[PDB]
Amino acid sequence: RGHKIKGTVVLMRKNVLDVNSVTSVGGIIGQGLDLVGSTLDTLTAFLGRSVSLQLISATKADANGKGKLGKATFLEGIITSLPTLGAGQSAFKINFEWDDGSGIPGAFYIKNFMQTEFFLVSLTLEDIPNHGSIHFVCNSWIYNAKLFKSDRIFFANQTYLPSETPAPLVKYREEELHNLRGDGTGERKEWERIYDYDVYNDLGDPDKGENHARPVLGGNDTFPYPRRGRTGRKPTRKDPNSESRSNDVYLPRDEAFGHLKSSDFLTYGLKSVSQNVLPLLQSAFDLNFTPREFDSFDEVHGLYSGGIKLPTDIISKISPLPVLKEIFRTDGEQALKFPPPKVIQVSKSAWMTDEEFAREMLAGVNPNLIRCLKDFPPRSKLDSQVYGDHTSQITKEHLEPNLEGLTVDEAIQNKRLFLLDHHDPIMPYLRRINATSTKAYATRTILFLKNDGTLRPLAIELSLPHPQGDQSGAFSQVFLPADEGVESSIWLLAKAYVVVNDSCYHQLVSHWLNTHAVVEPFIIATNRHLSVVHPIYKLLHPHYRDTMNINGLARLSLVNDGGVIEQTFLWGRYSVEMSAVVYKDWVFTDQALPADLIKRGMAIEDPSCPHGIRLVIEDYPYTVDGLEIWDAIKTWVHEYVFLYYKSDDTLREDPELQACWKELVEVGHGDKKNEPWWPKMQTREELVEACAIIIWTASALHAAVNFGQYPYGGLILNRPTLSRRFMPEKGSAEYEELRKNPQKAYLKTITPKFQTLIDLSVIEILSRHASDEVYLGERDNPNWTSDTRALEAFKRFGNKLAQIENKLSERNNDEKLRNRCGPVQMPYTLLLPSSKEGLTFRGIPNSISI
Ligand SMILES: [Fe+2]
Repeated sequence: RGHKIKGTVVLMRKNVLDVNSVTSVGGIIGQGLDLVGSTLDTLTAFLGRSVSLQLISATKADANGKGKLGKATFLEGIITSLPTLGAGQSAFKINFEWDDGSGIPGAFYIKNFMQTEFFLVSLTLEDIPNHGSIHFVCNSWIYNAKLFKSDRIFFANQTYLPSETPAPLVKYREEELHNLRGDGTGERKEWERIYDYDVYNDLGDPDKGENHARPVLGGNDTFPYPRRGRTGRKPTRKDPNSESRSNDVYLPRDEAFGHLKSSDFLTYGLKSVSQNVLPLLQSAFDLNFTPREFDSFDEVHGLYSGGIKLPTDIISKISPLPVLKEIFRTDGEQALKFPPPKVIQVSKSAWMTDEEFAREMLAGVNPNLIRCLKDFPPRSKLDSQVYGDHTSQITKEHLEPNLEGLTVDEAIQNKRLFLLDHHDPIMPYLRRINATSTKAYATRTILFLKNDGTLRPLAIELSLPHPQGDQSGAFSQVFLPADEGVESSIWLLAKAYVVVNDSCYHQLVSHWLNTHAVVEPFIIATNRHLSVVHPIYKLLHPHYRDTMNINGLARLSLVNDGGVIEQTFLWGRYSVEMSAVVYKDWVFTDQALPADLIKRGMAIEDPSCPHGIRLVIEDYPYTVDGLEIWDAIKTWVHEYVFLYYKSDDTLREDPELQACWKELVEVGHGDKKNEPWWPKMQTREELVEACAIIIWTASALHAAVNFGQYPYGGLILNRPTLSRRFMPEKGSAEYEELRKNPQKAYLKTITPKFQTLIDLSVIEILSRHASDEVYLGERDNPNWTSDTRALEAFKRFGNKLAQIENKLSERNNDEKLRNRCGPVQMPYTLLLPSSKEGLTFRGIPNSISI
């Protein structure tokens, strides 16, 4: 019998997801009469000769082997309500002529004949033979059909390895993969979905002047770098090897996510801080309605209570900015306020303590760098310059004080000495950096694990390049802890010089290089080579949400020439170059949490222990909490991979996975293509490991290093971003100023008031979860596969994360674990998987989304 297949299309109109139309001011969303489509009839526009869908048979082919096409059919009618219809979603009825000749639909083509694009959410088919409903999850913007050569195609729910693809769909699956790759030529346009690679030749503006030029990162041995998404803009006129600047940076269309709520448009907020808030605030300082300099610590604390008095000239141009109404507290006229950072909510002065300084290396914004000291004195990895065939100038006489009464040899034996080494990355650039307004040191800090389980800083080494040349080693000075008099003020400054090194390393390497930059080539390789239908595509896809968008924004506004990072952080104009130098030492398999802990000497392998490793510092909150989430991720990945691959041979035989990984190594991270540590993709265990590392990187690692930025460093005093003065010398006038007024001396050493305001405004956005964040584990978008085994496995994953959330909260109430809270009384909640919106100090998103 000839029968009609009943379809329901769910879509979302442009107006409901677009920044320009959704900006009134934003407060409630997910709500409304869950904007049921029908009401307010722009919906009738979709109902004529506007939108056509054409079914493609999965089980029946034409003469040349491609699935049989049905008749192009138009949207018939509006569905007013459905039990699962969401906020902003509109539903349409469409009935397809099909018969028992053309078999089971497995894909469809769609054509939009309207002027305006819409976001296609889903197709659902209610069918004909002994067959359940067929679901299609689309989540894609559909532009006008005249813009494309072949029609937009979408496949059903069914997950298929290349060998498992229904014969009539084989050519459709390969053709879309081809269309996603492009041909490597052309300027990319907004409506396109073309994924390809380019180097970082994107950040400078050499047409504006030679001092605005920035070196090309990647594709050479001096500055290797991961690739980023190809945009295809015309080169600069002055330099052929650099790409010209634009106010719009292309990314493949479905990588840019819209939002139902105005305040969830965070990249928009960030861009507005660069383009609108930064030049306008800079005008208050280039005048005098704001004094240029903080004069006291009380003046810093006033940012959070009464705020900073600005004229209403600037205030009335900054307060009605679309997304920024949430993050900028405004009393009325004479104040820009900032929310109190968690670090000072219980105690204003606890950050100054040695124990908080030390604790923040284990549970702070950059909890990833500390190493156990294996030999003494600490050595440098630098080349022919002679302090690197020499050592640190910290001596054994320096480390014998008050606490445990051990010798240095004993304390190394018993694994009680630890190092935070910031000597090598900055050293080669120090002479250049100190020729600007910045004055910095290369630092080392040695820490002792006390009997009470907490860490204590024992000595700080400050090093400068050269009395008489670089071949002459390091000029080093050593500073010891002190709690009274001028010597305590010196020690606080020594601590600030370390933290200034740490903040810059954190921003550029721990955060930017190790999450953002390193992940982007994996997104490109995945889309280029794995069909949407591939199991591993589905495993990885939630972990890529909005990453290319925030990275494109970073290229424009954050990491560009004269952008926020160069103006705010210690390394200045060398910031991104130096991160390429650090990338020379990046190894993919050491990003796995257990490998990292082992590599830094913070754990030893031990099968007697809960995660197979024994920690050397038991109360190391980042690492003990991280290991629960790492193990949950790796278990999920293993269960999932082993649903699909029957043997290692079926993995070796998979052409999509093999081409993905070959292009990842040879092109995406192509400056490291000959490194021997890359997984070969010859074994299911190597696939598990690679996939776990990408998901850990995108989710927990980025969250751990990102979401504590405002809570710890919203007080500039605790995490200063640059230094401007060398240490006061014993008989100068600066030492007397330190004696008479140490707060003023502290303040004129660290980040000035202007750059403090920029820093705070940026890290307040960076530390916020949007309302519509999708978190690790439980959360996905929809009906993403019809494989009930995968659904069950994913549910087990969600359940384990909820169990881990309870265990983690319980550790926060344990009084024996002092590193979890500190004198600052800030329970470590950074690795708690779930969160509400805002500046919470918690929540692990699936992806790098901000
Ligand atoms: Fe980020």
